[PDB]
Amino acid sequence: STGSATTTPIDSLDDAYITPVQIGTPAQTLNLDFDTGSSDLWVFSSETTASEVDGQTIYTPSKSTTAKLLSGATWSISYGDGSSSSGDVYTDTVSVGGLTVTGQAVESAKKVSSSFTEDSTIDGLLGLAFSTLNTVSPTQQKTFFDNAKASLDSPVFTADLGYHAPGTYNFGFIDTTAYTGSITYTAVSTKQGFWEWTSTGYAVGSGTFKSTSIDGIADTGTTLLYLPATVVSAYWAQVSGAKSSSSVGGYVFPCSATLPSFTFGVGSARIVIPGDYIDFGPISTGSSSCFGGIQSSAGIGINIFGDVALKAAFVVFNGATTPTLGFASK
Repeated sequence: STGSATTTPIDSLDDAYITPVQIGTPAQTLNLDFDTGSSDLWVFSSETTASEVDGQTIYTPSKSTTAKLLSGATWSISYGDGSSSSGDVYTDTVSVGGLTVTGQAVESAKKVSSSFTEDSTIDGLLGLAFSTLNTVSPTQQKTFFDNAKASLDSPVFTADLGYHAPGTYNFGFIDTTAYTGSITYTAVSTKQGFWEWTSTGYAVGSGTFKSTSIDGIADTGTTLLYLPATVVSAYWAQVSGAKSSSSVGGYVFPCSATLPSFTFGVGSARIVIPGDYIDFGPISTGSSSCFGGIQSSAGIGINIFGDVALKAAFVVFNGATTPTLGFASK
């Protein structure tokens, strides 16, 4: 089997992407944030504290003939941005782009933090990291991908995120029309539960390539590109007037600037992030100070190849016995 679903930016900045997901019988379609940096499929629901729902579409298990309470199971998760959610668990039928999993753990939110409430366009998350990170207790549950894997034509999914435009998540096949050149595959460590890999280096604009190992995670659930402070400093030094602002919480730059591209290495291959991808606009409405899309990972504890990086590529998440990551230009 295979699946193929369109993923759409939630706003004009590509802050995140939502993908429609069918849950239950009859189908209830929710727009979820596919997140290769976590491993819980959780949704706004009929159980979510009413004051914490503001425009989201909710899952109502009582209206699904295939929903079953997973008795005793609870979940609780906190993300790198400080947001969180928690609740109980149902199993139900879940379909993504024509691909169907029966008995999928659907984690029903009783509580969500303000960040989730304030984002009316995101009805929940669908985790695509390794199942070892799943927070369901006392019985850890599998991701949608893990559950689907054996049924897939090939044990892979691919992320093809658009710049200011829709893109695609495919499951079970590699669309050879969706990228240019060849796919370069690179080793993955699952030791922390992430799609963790080592970039071979970087370049700033038309500058010379610096060979240096950068350990990081491929994370579709993170907006920006977070890299070591040395790297990020070298990038923003090429932008006149750019500076790190503790009051804003990162590098800002004059909105009148032209941003240089940023290149990262995948083995001997190179992925180029156009400068426009690194522009996240005025820090506040009407400001002439603009927020940068490349930020320091210092104090995160890990480097994150988030959407800014990943949307410049066609990315293969290979869940074979020995997982790997593939990157192609597009």
